[PDB]
Amino acid sequence: KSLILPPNEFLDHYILNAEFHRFAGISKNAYKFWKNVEIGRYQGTRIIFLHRNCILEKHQQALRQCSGLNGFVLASAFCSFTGLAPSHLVEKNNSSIYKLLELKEICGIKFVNLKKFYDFLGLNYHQHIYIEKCHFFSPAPFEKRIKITESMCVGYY
Repeated sequence: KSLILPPNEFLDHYILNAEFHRFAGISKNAYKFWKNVEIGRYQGTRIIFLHRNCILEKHQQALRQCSGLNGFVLASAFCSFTGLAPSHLVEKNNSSIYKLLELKEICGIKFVNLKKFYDFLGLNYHQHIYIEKCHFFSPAPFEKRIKITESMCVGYY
């Protein structure tokens, strides 16, 4: 009913409230007064997502014009989850990581396609990945983790 979304969980079943209430013509907080309401958020932020099932029939039209979010997560959550520095997701900074990632904005909210990144890494969607400069900690004799950039590595636990 009011869930915290784990940061590695895709927003398939959700729409962004900031966008939906504009299409619907309703108030930003109208969802607080529906009776059966399922919402989600990521721990670090208060951006509200509505579960598609709880949308009213009075509003199914506005639902259908909402952006899809299959495989996506909030970009801030992606950086929280992976430990990647949020600067990398700013195009201006010319990050090699930025270029490996499918990004997207809705109402000025930035999303990352975590599902495609997992596929690129060849990992299963339930693994906790981290992204790190290979230089930072490599005790082993050579680097044994997935290396995706001149300087960046990926590990998991």
